[PDB]
Amino acid sequence: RWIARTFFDAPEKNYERTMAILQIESEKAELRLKELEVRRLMRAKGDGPWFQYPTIDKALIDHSPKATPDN
Amino acid sequence: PGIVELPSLEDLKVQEVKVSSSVLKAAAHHYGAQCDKPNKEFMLCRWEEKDPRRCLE
Repeated sequence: RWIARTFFDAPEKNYERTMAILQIESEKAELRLKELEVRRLMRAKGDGPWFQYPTIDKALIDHSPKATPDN
Repeated sequence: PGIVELPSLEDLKVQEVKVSSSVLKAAAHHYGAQCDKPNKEFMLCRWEEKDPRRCLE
């Protein structure tokens, strides 16, 4: 009884530690699988803000009266 | 694709200015003075809408 009193831990302490720790890592695993599914559909269709390789910037396209009428 | 539409030669015949290049270059400034008030309607038409077969009138 003295050994359990001065050194060891209650099963309540360890049990709730296990339960909280499973909650944490279940969040981690669900976010990881959701991450890779979001990544594969976002590479497939391209609608998302990740895989957008830079196209032409149209600010340099400056329409104006040219020399030749038929451009 | 959609084929093109072109006006026929029922409309594309105005009596041309059949003088050559020398006198037409020599008579330039007075051509800009008396006439060339209504040509800018033509030139504005041509520069706004980039389509001949439209501003031929």
